[PDB]
Amino acid sequence: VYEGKAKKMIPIDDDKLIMEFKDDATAFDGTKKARFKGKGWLNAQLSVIFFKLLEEHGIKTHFIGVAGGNRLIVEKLDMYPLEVVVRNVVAGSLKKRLPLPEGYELPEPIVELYYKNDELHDPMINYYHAKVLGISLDEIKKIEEIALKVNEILKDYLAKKGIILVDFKLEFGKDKNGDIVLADEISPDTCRFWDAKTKRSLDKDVFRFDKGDLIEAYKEIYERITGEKPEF
Amino acid sequence: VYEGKAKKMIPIDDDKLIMEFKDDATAFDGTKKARFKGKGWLNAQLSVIFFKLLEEHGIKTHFIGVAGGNRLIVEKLDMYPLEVVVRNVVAGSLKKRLPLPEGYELPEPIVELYYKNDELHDPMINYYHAKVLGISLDEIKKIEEIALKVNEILKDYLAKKGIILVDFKLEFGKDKNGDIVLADEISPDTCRFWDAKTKRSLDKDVFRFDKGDLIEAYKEIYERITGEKPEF
Ligand SMILES: Nc1ncnc2c1ncn2[C@@H]1O[C@H](COP(=O)(O)OP(=O)(O)O)[C@@H](O)[C@H]1O
Ligand SMILES: Nc1ncnc2c1ncn2[C@@H]1O[C@H](COP(=O)(O)OP(=O)(O)O)[C@@H](O)[C@H]1O
Ligand SMILES: [Mg+2]
Ligand SMILES: [Mg+2]
Repeated sequence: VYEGKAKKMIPIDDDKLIMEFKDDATAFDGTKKARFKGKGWLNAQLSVIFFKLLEEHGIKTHFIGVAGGNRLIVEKLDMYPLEVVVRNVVAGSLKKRLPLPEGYELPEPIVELYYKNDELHDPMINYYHAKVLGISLDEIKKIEEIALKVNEILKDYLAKKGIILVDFKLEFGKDKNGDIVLADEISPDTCRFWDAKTKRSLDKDVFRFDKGDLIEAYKEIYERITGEKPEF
Repeated sequence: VYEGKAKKMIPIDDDKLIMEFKDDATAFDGTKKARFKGKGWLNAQLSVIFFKLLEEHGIKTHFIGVAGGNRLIVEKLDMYPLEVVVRNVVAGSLKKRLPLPEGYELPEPIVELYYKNDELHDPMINYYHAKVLGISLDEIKKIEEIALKVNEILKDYLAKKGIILVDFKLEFGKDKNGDIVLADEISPDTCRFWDAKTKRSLDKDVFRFDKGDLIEAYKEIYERITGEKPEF
């Protein structure tokens, strides 16, 4: 059993594991910490909806099934040590890299690669760093191609629900066939979602910058997407 | 007349300018400052030697000629807002991006792109940031191809002189034909040079980290390269 900041990973056999979503939330390299009753449930359910949508569009994900509420069954993968960030609208750390205001609409998507490494606080890397880390150029290109395809599908789907997909973080791993498979989660923890009309955050930024009620914000996302009220 | 931290750029006509190398040295985003009599002369002379070597190998540079001691005549270019860093051996900021020790020999060269921007303290960017900045993918690829070719020529030439080319920073601009031209300088200010036998720094790191006599170090480079003693 691996216990992370947001989730628990419980081995089943050699082929699969249980991904359990906790109520814990962290920010700022994990220096800001809180708990939000029902957060795990919402993130689990939204991950499921997103993975299923993406699977219908021919994206290979680790999603296998549900294991009752806060737990997903997922394929075990040899993980790439990357966080792959896709950005449509300027926000967060991008403001420190390009002299563009928050809300600036990008002419095309930006993909950023981050090296998952706590010693180094997850630095941004490029393709040459990735190669030194054992990730070939073809693997990187395949990964960015998938991320960009995921972007189009999620942003289209969300725009039709009055939600702007500002940016989001993905993780990937390799399966036993050597195929690149989308992993981890897709939730208001790992994406920026803005209301189309008011431009307000319906995501982890509410917690990051004390913008109000996180659970309310995560509920509103769930309701706008499912059309139903959360049961917890 | 543009006065920078290390050099002066003096317009001649519309086609060319004077690049004058000053004795000033800065480090740590320009927060550490000193002057070293003769530094401008050494950097000017070594730039000339490097530009001429590179021109012989068919690298297009801005070098036109000499204008007496500390001044080079150079082609005026529409500069890319980039610093292009090529790395052969782990040193400097690379230690904070990859968990590798100083002196680690890289399996192949790393190219890093930095956005020249004082507001943002020159952040690292990738190809997607560059595109948003108006630099096309083909331009970036051409730039990295040149940097990597420059790397091979300088490292070979220096190894035959008992000097390890650890890493170095280049800058580029476009000429009136739309060609990508190597610009700025190539000196112990803009490269890491290590003695092959002892691994000691013969470059700006001497000043950066108070490792001894900078002018001596820059002189030793000049002598190992030219085979003559500096005249100043
Ligand atoms: N299909 C998968 N196979 C193996 N590991 C995975 C898979 N999906 C996600 N992971 C990893 O499981 C962990 C999930 O826990 P989490 O709390 O989100 O991360 P962290 O512990 O880094 O904060 C992460 O290390 C993530 O990279
Ligand atoms: N051929 C060229 N044409 C136009 N500008 C150049 C050329 N070569 C170098 N430059 C620019 O001239 C300036 C040289 O001064 P320097 O002191 O080294 O830079 P800075 O002022 O940024 O510290 C830099 O801004 C550099 O980008
Ligand atoms: Mg995580
Ligand atoms: Mg400069």
